[PDB]
Amino acid sequence: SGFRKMAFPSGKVEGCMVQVTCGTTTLNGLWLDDVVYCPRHVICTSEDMLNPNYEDLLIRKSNHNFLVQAGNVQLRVIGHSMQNCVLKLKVDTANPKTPKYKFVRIQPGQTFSVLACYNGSPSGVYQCAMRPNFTIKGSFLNGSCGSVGFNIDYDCVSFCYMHHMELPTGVHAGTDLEGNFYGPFVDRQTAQAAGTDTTITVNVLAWLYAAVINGDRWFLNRFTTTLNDFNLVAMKYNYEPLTQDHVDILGPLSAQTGIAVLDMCASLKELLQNGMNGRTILGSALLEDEFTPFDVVRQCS
Amino acid sequence: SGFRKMAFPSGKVEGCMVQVTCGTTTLNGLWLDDVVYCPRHVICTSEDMLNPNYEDLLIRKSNHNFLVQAGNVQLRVIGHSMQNCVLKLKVDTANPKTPKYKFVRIQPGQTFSVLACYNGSPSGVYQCAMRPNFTIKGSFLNGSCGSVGFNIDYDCVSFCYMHHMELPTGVHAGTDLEGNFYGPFVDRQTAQAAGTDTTITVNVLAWLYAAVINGDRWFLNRFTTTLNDFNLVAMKYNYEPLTQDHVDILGPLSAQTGIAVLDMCASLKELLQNGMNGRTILGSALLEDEFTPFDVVRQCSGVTFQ
Ligand SMILES: Oc1cncc(Cl)c1
Ligand SMILES: Oc1cncc(Cl)c1
Ligand code: NA
Repeated sequence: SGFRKMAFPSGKVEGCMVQVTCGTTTLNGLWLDDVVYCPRHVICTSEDMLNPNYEDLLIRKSNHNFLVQAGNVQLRVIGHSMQNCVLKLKVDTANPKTPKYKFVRIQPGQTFSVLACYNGSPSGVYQCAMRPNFTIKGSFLNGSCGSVGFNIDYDCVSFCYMHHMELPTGVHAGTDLEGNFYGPFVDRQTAQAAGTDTTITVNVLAWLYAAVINGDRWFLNRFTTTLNDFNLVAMKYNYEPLTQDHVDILGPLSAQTGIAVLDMCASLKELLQNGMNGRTILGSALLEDEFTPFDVVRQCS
Repeated sequence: SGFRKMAFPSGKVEGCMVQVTCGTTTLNGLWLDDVVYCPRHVICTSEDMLNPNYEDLLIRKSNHNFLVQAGNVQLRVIGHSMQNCVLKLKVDTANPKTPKYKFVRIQPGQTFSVLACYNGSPSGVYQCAMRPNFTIKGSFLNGSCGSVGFNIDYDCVSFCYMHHMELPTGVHAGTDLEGNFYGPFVDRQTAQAAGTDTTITVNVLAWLYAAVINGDRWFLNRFTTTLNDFNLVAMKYNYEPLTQDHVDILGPLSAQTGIAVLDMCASLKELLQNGMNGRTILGSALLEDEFTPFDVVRQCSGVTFQ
């Protein structure tokens, strides 16, 4: 029993965290095989963050301008190239702790674990979701750029995020491990602001199914709803539209509890209208949207 | 910026988790040097669990009755002994991934990370607090017994918890690594219940300081109070008493934000009396009490442990 925002064990990722230094800038890199991946703004000075010309800054660098430190061993760089917004530093030594891994670009509403790091040394691990506005609500201080997000499935680590910057509202933006930003953001110190955030509707429904599974039914009701009527109500609370894809993804949790998806949608509608009335659901006094249908099946019965 | 329930990196502990089987019962063990630590109830059947005599049950078991699996390698048991409620299995091979470590016993209100495991295979990590009633609100399914709680300081893993059992309210109970239970619990299938819990006052205040550090300032007011006056409020709302020791501990946050502790207790006092009035604090409608003062400082400073 119980229900916790659970992260994946971080050990396979700890083994790949290194420190990358260019000039006065130091941040984190991801050492897989003989390549070290880090944000390309490691090569920007103070003067460059407004309108950096990355091709022009990088052509002026040679391999020995990059200091890569793994533990207290120094790694020697033997090549460097840029892919979108990530720098790829070829090093002379393959990481002996390299896990089985792949790179995956995730969709809004997907969750992952974050290993927050500073100076190539891991600080802590926590669970996050990619918000509908393509930001994440993380916990990052100066020096954490290059921290990475991941899932683990059967000892294979799927890397899906690397941290690049904090937006003015205190939320965080980054790229996949191919250097493509999530959302409309750029590695530039320009005025950019996240779109209005919305609640991940399909995750809330899954978290409600999770509450039924741990034995709580107080919020159910005898009503049902059409898909479109539910979406007309839910968008008035800044909830994401719920699609037929979302309905199918919830099929298994529906069957395990015996509550049709559109019936649980009716329950959510009433919860949005009533509030919780001093009760809690899985220990929370708000509707929780950072567990996915997959996460719920993982942690529950 | 940002504030998240944050666990320590679990790598040093992942390398110590092994599966331990004795009969049908199979659970998780902690492998350090040449000893495997696990709950002593691994030797009991469901019949035995109702009124076990552990030394009698243990005098009958022999080394070969303990199947220890470190991943895919079998470890061979060459000895067995019992310290309080944990069983110590001497094994033939020292663990090459043994980190620097200590066994420590924590206090109610202190936090720790839990590496949840199943068949000696780690599956998740999360952050927990020892509640004043000596339970933890974890997330465990069957097969989790033997999972361990820890803190990391510098290079050293401080082991503080190992999971033994779930209570009927859905919360969890365990021992330290020397086998002493947290709270008035016994390792037998009997009628056991968590006592009434209370809220960890010093932790709520720490979390209010984290909110101020992160720009949530709406609950601050012009008022102040005294330790005596506040503690009367705390007892009324089922909060732990606030001691002068607690105030001293909150010092580095009171200075760093400019809000004195009794100044912040004035805010907490109003929050307990008047409610939240529709607003949130750090994205929560509840007053969070599972961040210690050290947790707040360390997350809002940047301390790393390689
Ligand atoms: O470089 C930074 C990355 N993340 C957060 C901050 Cl406040 C700074
Ligand atoms: O054997 C168990 C231990 N802890 C929790 C559960 Cl639900 C079962
Ligand atoms: Na005040």
